[PDB]
Amino acid sequence: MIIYGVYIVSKSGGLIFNLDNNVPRIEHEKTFTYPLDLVLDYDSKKVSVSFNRKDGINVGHVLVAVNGMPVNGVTLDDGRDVRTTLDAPENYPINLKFSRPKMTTNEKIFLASMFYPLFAIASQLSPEPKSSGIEILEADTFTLHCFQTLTGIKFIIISETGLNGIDLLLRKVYELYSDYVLKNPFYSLEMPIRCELFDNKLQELLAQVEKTGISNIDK
Amino acid sequence: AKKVNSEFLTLTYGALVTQMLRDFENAEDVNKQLERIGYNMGMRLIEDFLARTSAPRCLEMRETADRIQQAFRIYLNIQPTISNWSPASDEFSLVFDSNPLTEFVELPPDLTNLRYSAILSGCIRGALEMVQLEVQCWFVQDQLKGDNVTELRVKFVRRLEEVIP
Amino acid sequence: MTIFNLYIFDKFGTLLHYAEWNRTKKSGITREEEAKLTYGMLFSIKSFVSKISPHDPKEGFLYYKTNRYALHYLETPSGLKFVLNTDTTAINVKELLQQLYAKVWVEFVVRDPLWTPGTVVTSELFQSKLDEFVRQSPIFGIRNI
Amino acid sequence: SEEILFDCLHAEIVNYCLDSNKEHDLATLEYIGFTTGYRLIERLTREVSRFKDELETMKFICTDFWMLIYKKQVDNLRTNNHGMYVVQDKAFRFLTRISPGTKQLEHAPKFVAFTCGLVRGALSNLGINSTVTAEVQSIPACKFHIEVNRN
Repeated sequence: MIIYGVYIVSKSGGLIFNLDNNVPRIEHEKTFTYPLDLVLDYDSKKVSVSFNRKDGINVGHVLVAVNGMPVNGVTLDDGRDVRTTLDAPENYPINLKFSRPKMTTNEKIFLASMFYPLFAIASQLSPEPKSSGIEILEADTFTLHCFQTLTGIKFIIISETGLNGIDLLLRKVYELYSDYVLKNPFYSLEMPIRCELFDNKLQELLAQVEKTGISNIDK
Repeated sequence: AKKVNSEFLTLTYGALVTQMLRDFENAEDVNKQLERIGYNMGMRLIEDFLARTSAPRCLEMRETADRIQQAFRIYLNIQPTISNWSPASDEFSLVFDSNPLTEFVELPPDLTNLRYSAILSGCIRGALEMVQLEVQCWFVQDQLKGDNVTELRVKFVRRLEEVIP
Repeated sequence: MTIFNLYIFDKFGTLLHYAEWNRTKKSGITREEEAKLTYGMLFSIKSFVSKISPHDPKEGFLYYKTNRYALHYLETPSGLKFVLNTDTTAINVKELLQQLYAKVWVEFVVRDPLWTPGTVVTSELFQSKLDEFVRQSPIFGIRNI
Repeated sequence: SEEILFDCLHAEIVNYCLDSNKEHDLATLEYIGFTTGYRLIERLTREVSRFKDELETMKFICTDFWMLIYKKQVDNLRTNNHGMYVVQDKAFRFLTRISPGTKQLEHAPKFVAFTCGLVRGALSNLGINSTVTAEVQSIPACKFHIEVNRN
């Protein structure tokens, strides 16, 4: 029902504004035993699992903090390696704490940077003529709505699969985008959005869209 | 009448092993070449098996065992008892009370090392490298070797992942 | 449901087969580089939907729709990729592409001894079967979900 | 159904293309296969008489076998002036997997060899007495002429 991540990108495509709605990423807990069924395959400071998914654990799901000891890179906060505790069976059973790797800011920046030419070059020589780039993408758990203002701005918001009328939400965020860019020409047309006014009015919009009804267009 | 459509494979495979034998005396040739051809076979049938079942993929081991026992159920019409589970559970044993590839070829193939389930190996192996599972296979027990019941033992190693698209 | 065109690419990323019935705009670049551009299209889309999704992608990406056409996708657990393309109005075509995969491509590619995986699929028989199978219920449109 | 196993397995039958024998398969596959088919034949509409002989045409067993195996009976079934004869089919089941273009004929005779050299009977047209060669002029249209091994 909620609009998971409201974003926007410039003509170059750098993610201008990472408006994240409140999105509780799932946290899983399990007290494991002697060396594990879980695929404790180490991959570039991401001690995650690829195979042997159990108990709602995904490939991304990565250990955060055994018994409340947050992982730095691959090591224990106290400085032992993950596998250093993995070989040690005396402490077992031990409580592992898994979470999918939460996309940090720079991660989302890179994601939008790598995405942008996709939509930009979206079947440029498509079978149907005079067509556009990708207007709506629909995925397994979400649907992205990208709306080009016929040049320049691309409003990209990801909502629930069954949600409807997202184009109107794009209209309202277009309105509030104008209502913001009112003030700062020194805010360059390609600078990231850093303004709490847009933030709070969009929090009001989120509070509204908690209710499906969009009327007198609801903000 | 004419219930059993398929007693012709137990003798087609028999012809295969006999002529491979008459071509190469080595007992292990008729094992390894037979395994690789059954491997291409598994490539060719995993596609149709996923065409019907519409399984997402074998992202997990227990679901993989379920898919493989389902594959045996649909084509070779045998029920693989999934047992002998490792503490790490990366491996499981397939218990075939009756060999589906053969129906009573005979207990002595006149000489040992005559691996009679190499296609079965391909049957279990090929699909894995098509469902993107870099997996090893080997047979822990063969009833045809003078034994009671045939158990297979297949060990996943690396999640095959596409690269450099 | 009559459509614009269909693409079949192996998990490695080569053009296994292409089919055309309605593709109106005829490109200038070669359909080979076009096939590779579509494959990059699809794989980067899969990455995008995998990573920006807040919840577990079971089968990942589904389709995209544009102003004037729409594109639909099918990932086999084998890694094979099907893609179809057409205009807007029809039943959702996920089961349509699955039916085409099971009933035709499995029937008239894999079952062919002449067909060797890792190569292109060139056979007038499969071209026929695909053509009349799309012409089985061939009105038009997609609106896939 | 239980057809794709045999289809693929026969594809590999072809696949090993050793440079020694035009018969990738020997008549052993034949013998054992129609021996199983004979297991299917526990009843056959042939008289019980020890004093009289009644013949079961290999054509009829061929067609019933084919429905049990190839699933499409003869389209032309011509009796040659000899004791031998010829069978002609507009299409073949293994050949339905390939277009009618004449590219690799030589596989199809190896396919249909499964009806060659079958463990015979004494009387003419007695069900299984089979010596036959494949002479295929068109890709789906498979033709096979038998020759009486004796005489």
